[PDB]
Parts: sequence; C-alpha cells; structure tokens
Amino acid sequence: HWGYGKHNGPEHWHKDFPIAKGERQSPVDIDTHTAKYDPSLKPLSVSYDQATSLRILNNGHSFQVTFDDSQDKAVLKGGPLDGTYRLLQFHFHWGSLDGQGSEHTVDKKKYAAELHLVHWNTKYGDVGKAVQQPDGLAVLGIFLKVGSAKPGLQKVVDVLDSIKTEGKSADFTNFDPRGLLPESLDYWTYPGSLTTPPLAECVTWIVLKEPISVSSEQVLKFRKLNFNGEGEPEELMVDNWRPAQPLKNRQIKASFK
Ligand SMILES: [N]S(=O)(=O)[C][C][C][C][C][C]C1234B567B89%10B%11%12%13B85%14B%1158B%12%11%15B%139%12B%1061B%12%112C5%153B%14874
Ligand SMILES: [Zn+2]
Repeated sequence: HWGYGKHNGPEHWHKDFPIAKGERQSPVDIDTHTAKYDPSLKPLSVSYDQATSLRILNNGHSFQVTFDDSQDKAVLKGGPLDGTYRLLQFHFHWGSLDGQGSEHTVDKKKYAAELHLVHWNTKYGDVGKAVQQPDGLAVLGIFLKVGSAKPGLQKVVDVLDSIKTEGKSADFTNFDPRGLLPESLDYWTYPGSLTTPPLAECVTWIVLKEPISVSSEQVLKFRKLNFNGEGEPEELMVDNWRPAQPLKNRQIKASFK
C-alpha cells in the first residue's frame, strides 16, 4: 500500500491514484505576495461549542481524533463556504526534525507540523458522497511551530503511548478542539484536494495565517508513533507529509490585507 517511503511515497501515488497529477492537487506553496486580498470573503465561523469527540486512532499514516458527525454539533460555516460543514476528524502531519513537516508552505517556509480539521458539506449527507463533489469538504489547516507548549494539545499527546502502532485505537471523549486554534482566524483559501489517497479533488482549503506554538516535548511524542503494525519492524511515523504540488490555474485568496 501507499506510504511515505522511498518505494511507496508521494512520487509513486499517481500509479494507483492518477488524479495525483490533476489540476487541483494539494498542498501548495502559498506565495503571500501573489495571494489576492478579497474584501468580499466573510469571516470564518467556527462553532465547536458542542463538539463530541469519540476515539483516537493510529491509521498507519497519521493519528486522528474522530467526532460524532451525526448532527450539526461542531460546524464550519462562512468564510469562502456556502452552507454548513460538519467536523469529522482532525489529524496531523509532521517531520523527523522541526524544519519540515507541514504540507502547505508559506513563501517556501516549512513548519514543523500541520493540523488538519476535516469537515464535510451536510448537503451531501455523508463523507463518502461529499468526497465525490468539488465543494464536498472543507479542511481547516493550522501550522505548528516549536516553542512554548500548547496546553490544549496535551490531552492528545498523553494518550499516544496507547496507540503506538497501526490499527490501535482508544476512547477519546470530551476533547475540546477549540484549544488547538490560534487567536486570529485570518486565512488563505483555494480549491484543492485530499493530501492523502484517494487525493480526491473535493476540498475547499482554509489555511490560517497564524501558527500555534507547541513544545519540543509535545512534538517528540508525535515522533514516537509507528507506521507499522505491532510485531513488524519498527518504522517511526515521521515525515508523513506530501510536498507542495503545482498551483496550475488556481488563485489563492486572502481574507486579510
Ligand atoms: N490530509 S487531508 O486533510 O487532506 C485528509 C482528508 C481525508 C479525509 C478522509 C476522507 C475519506 B476516508 B474513508 B473513504 B477513505 B475515502 B472515503 B471515506 B473517508 B472518505 C474518503 B477517504
Ligand atoms: Zn491532512
């Protein structure tokens, strides 16, 4: 199966998922000087007050916290979006060292990690249906830099020892994702894709300008996870990021001057 290694990594994915070479792939480099300020973009509306987290899972490519998306409890609205998008899960991409790990880049700068909060458009009823639509998904992307600890991330970090290997999961109730957001909701937006197989071109990307800071001890715990199943040779889950893809005929828009 696909992965992030020499033999199965991003430059190989097009063989099983030919859309990898498509017209609206993600991530991209965000050239801050070429992004156009669009004064008609609305502020983003993040309503996570009623979010219900369920489980945390090592899926062999990242770890994810999954939410109850059977009602409008944690939704994303406004911004460049038409309609209501329910929060399904969040996960991260990170590096083997602090100088890489983010999928989006800003004027070619890589961050140590990138948080993706994945939402789907309720007009399509379910995520499987939504990934087949050009406005099916909205992913809120947040950069992580290394410095001060993020207190709101610690509950996550502390359970990772229990989901070390691919397929392990644990109960992960009462986690509040509001503790992962930066102060500002200023953002860049562009039409793109999933950054993992199946690389479906169904995503409105919303990438926040302001990074969150996490501690070296927090990111070090991400790097103790494993790509492999229990009983297989130990391969650390590091560098699980797709490089920037060609922008082609797309315009990146900014919410802010
Ligand atoms: N890195 S990122 O934020 O761009 C990743 C978002 C991927 C969200 C998952 C969507 C599906 B999973 B399950 B099936 B497999 B295929 B169908 B169903 B869920 B929807 C699709 B894949
Ligand atoms: Zn992601």
